[PDB]
Amino acid sequence: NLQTFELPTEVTGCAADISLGRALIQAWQKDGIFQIKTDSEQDRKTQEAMAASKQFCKEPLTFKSSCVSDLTYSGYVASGEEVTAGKPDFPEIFTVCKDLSVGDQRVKAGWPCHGPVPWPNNTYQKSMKTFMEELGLAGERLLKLTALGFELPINTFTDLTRDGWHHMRVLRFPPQTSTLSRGIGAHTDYGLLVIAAQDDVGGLYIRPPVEGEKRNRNWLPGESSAGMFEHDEPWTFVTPTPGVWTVFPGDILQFMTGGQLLSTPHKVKLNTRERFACAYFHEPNFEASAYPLFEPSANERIHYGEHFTNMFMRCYPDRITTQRINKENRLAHLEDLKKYSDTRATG
Ligand SMILES: NC(=[NH2+])NCCC[C@H](N)C(N)=O
Ligand SMILES: O=C(O)CCC(=O)C(=O)O
Ligand SMILES: [Mn+2]
Repeated sequence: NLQTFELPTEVTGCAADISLGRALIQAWQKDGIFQIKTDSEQDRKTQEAMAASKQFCKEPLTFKSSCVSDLTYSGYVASGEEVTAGKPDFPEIFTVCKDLSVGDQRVKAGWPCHGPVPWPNNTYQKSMKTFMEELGLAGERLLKLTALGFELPINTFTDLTRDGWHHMRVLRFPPQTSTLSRGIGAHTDYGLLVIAAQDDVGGLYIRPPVEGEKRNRNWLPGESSAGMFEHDEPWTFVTPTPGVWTVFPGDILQFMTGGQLLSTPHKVKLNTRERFACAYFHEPNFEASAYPLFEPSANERIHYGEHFTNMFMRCYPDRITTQRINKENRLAHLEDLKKYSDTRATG
């Protein structure tokens, strides 16, 4: 039975906010996840996104597959195209990353992963942008509350999310048609928070913290979390519930908190009906470096954009986006922009 919280519209640092932050942390530490109650506008925007997704997925595969970019990972992923732990995943996906035209300086400079979303049409665009604006407001509330719960300055995490690399996976899982029930293999997501919505069908499972269990640090190339614990209990079924979004930590929160929070492992099983879901990632700025909050003498850092880029390359080894990164050596520029950027987001 997951906890459900209603968040205040604004987080100011009053005693109630600090208390709520404590409760959110405790719920993550016990269950790995909690629910936040949605209001009528949050719910309306969620349902309109789900409807736009259903309409897009009915389009011919050739059209859907045309919604791709060799500059950004935004756009369509066919069923069986994404790889997790060396195995194909089943959903068809539309990924929405920061929507930057070729007029944006970062795109002109060839920064990896920067470019325009290949929207299927302008009504889908509007529905997703409106939904993501609402999701971002919730992400910011959550980050202020989390800082307060850890007795940190209220802006500790939001100082890293200005022009944050927020993105979303808009998913349709097919019904199970073969002996394979795997929708998406076990994995952790990459940023600060994951805020997710699902329809009535059901299929998401999450792994709570387990006392004494070692957790891989998925930001390290020798400790990928993909596939870990796939067939070992415990896995908590996330029961579809009207009027909520779920929230769990990603890799950056695990790193920054030194494991006081864990990036929640999760997986999806195919059901007897198709299943629509949306997973939103509230992320640092592409140029931000995460740091350990509770060990100021520690030298380890995560350059967020580098983590994102490495992850998407491992998800999509053969996508035109990955090919162009390799061809133009755009990972090198990612090392360069660490020291010669002009965006003023850092330094
Ligand atoms: N958040 C994503 N882009 N994908 C989530 C699934 C796991 C991913 N294929 C992996 N190997 O980490
Ligand atoms: O299908 C879901 O409910 C979550 C999917 C997910 O974890 C992802 O797309 O990263
Ligand atoms: Mn995920």
